[PDB]
Amino acid sequence: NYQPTPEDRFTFGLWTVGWQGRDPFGDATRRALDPVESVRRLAELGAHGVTFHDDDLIPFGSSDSEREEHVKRFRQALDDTGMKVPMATTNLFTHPVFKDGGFTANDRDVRRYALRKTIRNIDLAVELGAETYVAWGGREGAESGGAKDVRDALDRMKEAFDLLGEYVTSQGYDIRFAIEPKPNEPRGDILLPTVGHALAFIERLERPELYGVNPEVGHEQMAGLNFPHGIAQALWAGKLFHIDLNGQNGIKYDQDLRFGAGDLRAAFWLVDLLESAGYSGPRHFDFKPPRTEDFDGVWASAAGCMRNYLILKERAAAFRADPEVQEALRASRLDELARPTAADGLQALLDDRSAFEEFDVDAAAARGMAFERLDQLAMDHLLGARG
Amino acid sequence: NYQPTPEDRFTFGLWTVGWQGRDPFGDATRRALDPVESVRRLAELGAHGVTFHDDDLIPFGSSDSEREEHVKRFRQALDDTGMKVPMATTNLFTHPVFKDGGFTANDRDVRRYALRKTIRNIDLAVELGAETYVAWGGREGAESGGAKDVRDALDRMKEAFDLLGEYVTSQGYDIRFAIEPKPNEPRGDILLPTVGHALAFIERLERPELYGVNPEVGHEQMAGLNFPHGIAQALWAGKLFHIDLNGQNGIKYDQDLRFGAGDLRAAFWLVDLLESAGYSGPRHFDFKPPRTEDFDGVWASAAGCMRNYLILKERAAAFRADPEVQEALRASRLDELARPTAADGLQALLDDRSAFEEFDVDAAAARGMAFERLDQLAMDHLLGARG
Amino acid sequence: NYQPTPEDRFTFGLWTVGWQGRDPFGDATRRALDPVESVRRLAELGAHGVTFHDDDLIPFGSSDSEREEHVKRFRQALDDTGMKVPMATTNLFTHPVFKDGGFTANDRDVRRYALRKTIRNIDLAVELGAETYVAWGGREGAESGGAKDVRDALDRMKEAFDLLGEYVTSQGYDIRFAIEPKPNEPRGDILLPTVGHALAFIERLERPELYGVNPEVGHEQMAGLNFPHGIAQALWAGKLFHIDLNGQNGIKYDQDLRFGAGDLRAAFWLVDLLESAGYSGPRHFDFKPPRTEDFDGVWASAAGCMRNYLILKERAAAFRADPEVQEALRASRLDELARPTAADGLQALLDDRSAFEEFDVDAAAARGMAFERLDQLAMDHLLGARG
Amino acid sequence: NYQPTPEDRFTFGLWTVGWQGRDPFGDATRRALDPVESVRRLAELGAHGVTFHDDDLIPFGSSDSEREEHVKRFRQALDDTGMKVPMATTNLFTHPVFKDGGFTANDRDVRRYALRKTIRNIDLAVELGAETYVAWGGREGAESGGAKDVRDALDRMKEAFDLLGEYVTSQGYDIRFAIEPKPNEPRGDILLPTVGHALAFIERLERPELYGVNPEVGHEQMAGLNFPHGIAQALWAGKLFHIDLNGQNGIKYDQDLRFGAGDLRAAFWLVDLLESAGYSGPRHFDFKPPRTEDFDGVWASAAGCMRNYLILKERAAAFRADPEVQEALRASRLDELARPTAADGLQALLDDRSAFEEFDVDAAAARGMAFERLDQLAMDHLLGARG
Ligand SMILES: [Ca+2]
Ligand SMILES: [Ca+2]
Ligand SMILES: [Ca+2]
Ligand SMILES: [Ca+2]
Ligand SMILES: [Ca+2]
Ligand SMILES: [Ca+2]
Ligand SMILES: [Ca+2]
Ligand SMILES: [Ca+2]
Ligand SMILES: [Ca+2]
Ligand SMILES: [Ca+2]
Ligand SMILES: [Ca+2]
Ligand SMILES: [Ca+2]
Ligand SMILES: [Cl-]
Ligand SMILES: [Cl-]
Ligand SMILES: [Cl-]
Ligand SMILES: [Cl-]
Ligand SMILES: [Cl-]
Ligand SMILES: [Cl-]
Ligand SMILES: [Cl-]
Ligand SMILES: [Cl-]
Ligand SMILES: [Cl-]
Ligand SMILES: [Cl-]
Ligand SMILES: [Cl-]
Ligand SMILES: [Cl-]
Ligand SMILES: [Cl-]
Ligand SMILES: [Cl-]
Ligand SMILES: [Cl-]
Ligand SMILES: [Cl-]
Ligand SMILES: [Cl-]
Ligand SMILES: [Cl-]
Ligand SMILES: [Cl-]
Ligand SMILES: [Cl-]
Ligand SMILES: [Cl-]
Ligand SMILES: [Cl-]
Ligand SMILES: [Cl-]
Ligand SMILES: [Cl-]
Ligand SMILES: [Cl-]
Ligand SMILES: [Cl-]
Ligand SMILES: [Cl-]
Ligand SMILES: [Cl-]
Ligand SMILES: [Cl-]
Ligand SMILES: [Cl-]
Ligand SMILES: [Cl-]
Ligand SMILES: [Cl-]
Ligand SMILES: [Cl-]
Ligand SMILES: [Cl-]
Ligand SMILES: [Cl-]
Ligand SMILES: [Cl-]
Ligand SMILES: [Cl-]
Ligand SMILES: [Cl-]
Ligand SMILES: [Cl-]
Ligand SMILES: [Cl-]
Ligand SMILES: [Cl-]
Ligand SMILES: [Cl-]
Ligand SMILES: [Cl-]
Ligand SMILES: [Cl-]
Ligand SMILES: [Cl-]
Ligand SMILES: [Cl-]
Ligand SMILES: [Cl-]
Ligand SMILES: [Cl-]
Ligand SMILES: [Mn+2]
Ligand SMILES: [Mn+2]
Ligand SMILES: [Mn+2]
Ligand SMILES: [Mn+2]
Ligand SMILES: [Mn+2]
Ligand SMILES: [Mn+2]
Ligand SMILES: [Mn+2]
Ligand SMILES: [Mn+2]
Repeated sequence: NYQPTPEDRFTFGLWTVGWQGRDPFGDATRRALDPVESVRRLAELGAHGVTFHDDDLIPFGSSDSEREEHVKRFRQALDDTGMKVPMATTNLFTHPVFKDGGFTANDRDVRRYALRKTIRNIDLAVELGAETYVAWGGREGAESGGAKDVRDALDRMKEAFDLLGEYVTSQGYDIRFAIEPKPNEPRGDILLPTVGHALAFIERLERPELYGVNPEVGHEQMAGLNFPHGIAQALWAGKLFHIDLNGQNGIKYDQDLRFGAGDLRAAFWLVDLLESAGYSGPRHFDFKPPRTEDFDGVWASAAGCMRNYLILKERAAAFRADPEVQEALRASRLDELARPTAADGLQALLDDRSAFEEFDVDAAAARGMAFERLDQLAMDHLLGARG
Repeated sequence: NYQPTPEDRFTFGLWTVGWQGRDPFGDATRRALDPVESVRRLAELGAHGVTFHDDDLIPFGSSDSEREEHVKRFRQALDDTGMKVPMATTNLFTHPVFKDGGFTANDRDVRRYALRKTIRNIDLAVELGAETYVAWGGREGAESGGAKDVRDALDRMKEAFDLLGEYVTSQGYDIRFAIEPKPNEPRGDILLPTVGHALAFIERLERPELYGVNPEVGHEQMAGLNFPHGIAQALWAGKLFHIDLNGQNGIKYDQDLRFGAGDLRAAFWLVDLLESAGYSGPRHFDFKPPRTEDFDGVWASAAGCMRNYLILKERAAAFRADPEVQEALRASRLDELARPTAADGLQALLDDRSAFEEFDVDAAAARGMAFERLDQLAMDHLLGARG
Repeated sequence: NYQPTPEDRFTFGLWTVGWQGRDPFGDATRRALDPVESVRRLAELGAHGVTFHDDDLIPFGSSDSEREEHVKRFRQALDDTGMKVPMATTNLFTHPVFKDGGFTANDRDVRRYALRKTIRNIDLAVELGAETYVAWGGREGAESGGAKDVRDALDRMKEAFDLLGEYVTSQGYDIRFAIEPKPNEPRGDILLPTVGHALAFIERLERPELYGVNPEVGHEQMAGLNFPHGIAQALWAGKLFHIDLNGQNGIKYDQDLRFGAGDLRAAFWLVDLLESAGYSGPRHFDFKPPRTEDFDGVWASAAGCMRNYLILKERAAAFRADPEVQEALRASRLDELARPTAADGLQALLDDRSAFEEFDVDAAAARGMAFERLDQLAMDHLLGARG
Repeated sequence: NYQPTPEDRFTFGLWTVGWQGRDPFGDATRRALDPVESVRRLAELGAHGVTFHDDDLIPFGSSDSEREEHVKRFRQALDDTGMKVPMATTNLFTHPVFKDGGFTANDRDVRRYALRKTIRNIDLAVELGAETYVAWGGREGAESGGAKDVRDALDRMKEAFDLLGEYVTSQGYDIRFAIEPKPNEPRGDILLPTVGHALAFIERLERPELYGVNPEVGHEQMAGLNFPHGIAQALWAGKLFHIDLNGQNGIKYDQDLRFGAGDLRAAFWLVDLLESAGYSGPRHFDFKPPRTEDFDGVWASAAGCMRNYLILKERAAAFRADPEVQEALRASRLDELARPTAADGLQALLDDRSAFEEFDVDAAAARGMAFERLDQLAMDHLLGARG
């Protein structure tokens, strides 16, 4: 009955189930949650662990004594439940000081503060056992063209990530970074707007091996992109260090629906890919229970995230294992796609008259791809309609 | 009066002014143009040169004798006019054989044919003096999830680009490649959908120095992305080898409006950036005179491409040179954005109490960015409304 | 096994399965189909009937003798198979004469021709038994602001529809009109871009009772709108005279995927609504088998349209019939939504202190809507995962 | 120098310049403004007046004594400055009680409360001299399909608007209603998502003459629609009772940029249309000074709204008055578009062989529309580049 257990590696941000329901036009609809209660309730639902922004776990401006008490209580809840903390991150977007960015703020003093705030929380993340440190630069960008010279901003962004890499290397930490793209919101345009832009940026860092991406379903979908395709490119690059799962209904404000909502067929193809590729990282949900809901609805929404993942996992596995689907994949030449174009080499290709001079383009053109039959087998599997 | 001359490096594809006006629901509205007439008419408008797909210049399936005559006539028109050919490309999308791709077709024989067709035209491009060879893989992608394993497809795409790099190196050619992203159309989703994805992909090629991007205004805008931002990242990476200029009104079918149409403020910020950065490549238009137009409207539309570039160049230069704008840029701390965050180094940053322990976050937060005043100065400059 | 029969009222345009695969960048991939063969093959798949544009059935420019032979052969195929023709329409978009519109062309002579062409085909539609006459004004609109005064264009559009209403009334025909909205493509913006705009326009016609809408799934989705919501408003207005079913993956070019592809949850909620409302019209597919496919894939794609409708019908019916869902609907106050706000009347409402002075807004605010539990029951039903 | 005066009828919501800068991921960046200070500062900039939600002027939950003092101070500021209040509206979206809607909340008691809250503020609006009462039902809609039966919701929405019409008629008030569409945000989909849907809905109300639309630039643009086209349809229907002016960069979250920002050419064509049509209502700005700004930037942003309107007004007037543009409009047959298609009547059209039998479709098709020359004249006028 699609019941999650910790072995499924499902994780949730404190800020997800703890979202009080403030949106772009309305006040909170739910009380704040104590992180300890979220840990306990998520454990009861079969979660593996939780994640946090610094400021979710320790109220901004806490004294050292307050900070230690907040961490102590949280660690007791983790120990009580067996929950893990595989990932943490920094809040460089809520406080008004970050209104023009953290690492790419025009104000140099703000950039320095952003780095210090991040470094403090990296230490805590390591203490709590996190393997991955996410950076979502939600305030990095602009509403107008003159406000942000993007080459200068990318110089500053590279400088910041390089310094963080220097820091973790200097401390002997094993933690790695995962940069999270988003195309817009809260800035009119955000820097590193997609998986591609973040992958490209990482290749200019001094120690690129320390950085990957943390793609979020809804974020790539806010640019109308195909999330499974972007995940495939991240996997191809060896850079899928973490992932955020949720739902999004098209190009509009960031909805953060529970996973499986939004584009359900995209959710199916995503799970198919993660499972086929043997992705071994957390299945992390960055979602918002809608502000229509009370706390019972919060936990229902969270449970539904995990349930939908497990249903889609079953259906994708059944699809790939079905001999009729395997025959259809051959009919559509997916096997040929996985074979080298010219393992014979360039000169052999140039000398091969079957590749040009004597290639029957019309016969090749006439061969149907049989993709519709393949896709209706996929639909039948997804819907449990084989027959 | 914003009159273009060849020194402005404006170029046009044969397929642009030669577009007969077939769209997704209608037949041609204009006769085919002889490339020779397009060269002559573009030269008369002040163009610098022209570009071509193989199949624009030599009808598909031409005999060797026909091919030589087509090239001979074209070269006579170039010589007659002083027009150059700075870029050429391959048509790997029109012929039905490419219905599932060229370099990433599931059928291996089609992939081999795509490479042979490309190599043949690289030789011709070099003969005609082209410095850049564009590849727009418009058929690389999918309408459905099972049809295309994207990791396998990227393996094939890398194999193809690596072989082309091997080929140009083997012939001692100086030509470089420019990969053109597009998010969708004609495929439901296209591989390397944005500037970021193409930049990232290039970093996995064997000889990455031989490849850059050929971004198109409308294509990034079809993903709702900020084209000037993407161009800034391409410049930051040193990969803006070529550019396609046109207009697009938002997220919808690829309109290919004349440059300046569509998002006019984005056109202003693009020209500002290209000129500020000293981009030295062709200002190439990949546009379609709308099918409402007759041939007089074709040449009016082409002229308007160049006129709009020159108006925006004047206004951007005036903006940047205006002492009041320079003061506003300082007021908004664009100067600070261009200064290193921590040239003092990591340890100095960690030891700097002004960066954290004694940082007055509220005072920093209270400092307005003054971006609206800056942007209204930009608006006033664009519209010729200073005062 | 979700097998369609004619009693299901599934219909297809000749132009759908007959699409030769010309798209915005490529040549045909399939031969033209004889309408007679399409009728026979669709009947074999369990279709109820077919629809046509004038020019699909009778080649443009046919002599009277040719026209009679084309119609005679078609009527023999209908008689041979038991297929019906519930709807027909006019092609006012392919021929270059319609490059600026039919009914709202700037050229008056073109507007008059568009009306004559339409009237000729209304007569034929009636002859063949059609109850509904669709008008999709794909060329009505503009790429630029000065080209089309939209108030004048709406005057001309109203004049045209009024004349068609006068014509059918004058002939005693029972046929009604269904106006099909689309937001863009092939024009940069199309007039009457959504279901709302078409409904509003109908209310200004002289005989509004003769006109409804023909909404298409993909078209409303090209504006990022919720298709089930638009269908509900059309039903609410009593104007759902016909519908086009297909799939669309977001805001981009008009894909015309087979029904069930694209937004699958939107397809589920659409079928739920059509069945709940007792929509009695044709379940018509306006789709394109992708140009990757050969003719076997054409018929597979067509079959899949009908199969997906029948699967979703089963799952929606199961959802609505499930006592646990009925309890959840009460928990979410869907029953209360269907009860009048103030059947007691305005004065009673003003005098009701429980509605304001003594309304406990905080207690009301605290009541969760329980929408996530309801939606996960819907997801479970769709996926066949109850348990 | 494009200086606004009250005669220009520029108005601003209290909530616009008073926006404290809370967005979907961040805390306030500016202190709350006293409405009295906003009235004074807007008057100094040349504004004509201000608008308000009930809860902007009187803090939610105010005692009668507090309410009277808030109104008294506001009326003194209006009297001190000569500012008017042409429009008011209700906040049916901020308070958590409205989390599932006001007029279409599933909870009947909430619907009744929404009406009482609205009626109370209609009385105040009339007291303060407002001619128009706006309703933006930002919470009316859904995130999931089962949560909202849209036919039932439209029944409730009609009931609510009918009761408000009954109320204003019963009091002898001259005020009229303006319904504001928005496609999404804060709900996943909002009911009456576009100008078309709102126009259509109004035609089912008991007293349709009392209701028009209040279209907002950014809202129609969030559906990728052409705002000038939608305004033309509203004008055509005689329903443009009020308008909200601002900017939006494409399909994404509601940006509420200052007017002129976003789609600048759409702003030009909008002003051209409002001025050509003789729209006589307020030029109201519903905008947000970006949260990057301090209060000096708030007033700069507000000033820029009015400045951009006045620049575009000048350029549109110059365009329409230019004899070369008038010649181009004739060349493009805009004059013919404004002439009846068939004032001769249906029978004359049927009998006119020049309309069909003897219509030279090829000669008509060959006639270019000359739209590109016309549009480049428009561009030249907008940019002050004639020559
Ligand atoms: Ca409860
Ligand atoms: Ca292999
Ligand atoms: Ca072979
Ligand atoms: Ca002409
Ligand atoms: Ca510097
Ligand atoms: Ca210092
Ligand atoms: Ca076959
Ligand atoms: Ca009832
Ligand atoms: Ca009661
Ligand atoms: Ca200041
Ligand atoms: Ca007239
Ligand atoms: Ca005449
Ligand atoms: Cl898992
Ligand atoms: Cl709050
Ligand atoms: Cl609360
Ligand atoms: Cl509580
Ligand atoms: Cl310093
Ligand atoms: Cl980069
Ligand atoms: Cl790396
Ligand atoms: Cl990986
Ligand atoms: Cl959903
Ligand atoms: Cl999909
Ligand atoms: Cl709830
Ligand atoms: Cl709640
Ligand atoms: Cl130039
Ligand atoms: Cl053609
Ligand atoms: Cl022709
Ligand atoms: Cl001709
Ligand atoms: Cl072989
Ligand atoms: Cl990559
Ligand atoms: Cl490189
Ligand atoms: Cl470069
Ligand atoms: Cl434009
Ligand atoms: Cl811009
Ligand atoms: Cl023309
Ligand atoms: Cl033409
Ligand atoms: Cl049915
Ligand atoms: Cl063809
Ligand atoms: Cl063929
Ligand atoms: Cl064949
Ligand atoms: Cl006449
Ligand atoms: Cl209307
Ligand atoms: Cl009616
Ligand atoms: Cl109906
Ligand atoms: Cl799909
Ligand atoms: Cl849905
Ligand atoms: Cl096939
Ligand atoms: Cl084929
Ligand atoms: Cl005005
Ligand atoms: Cl706040
Ligand atoms: Cl503050
Ligand atoms: Cl202050
Ligand atoms: Cl009651
Ligand atoms: Cl309606
Ligand atoms: Cl009315
Ligand atoms: Cl009006
Ligand atoms: Cl802007
Ligand atoms: Cl425009
Ligand atoms: Cl400021
Ligand atoms: Cl501020
Ligand atoms: Mn998100
Ligand atoms: Mn995230
Ligand atoms: Mn293009
Ligand atoms: Mn291009
Ligand atoms: Mn369509
Ligand atoms: Mn259709
Ligand atoms: Mn807005
Ligand atoms: Mn508004």
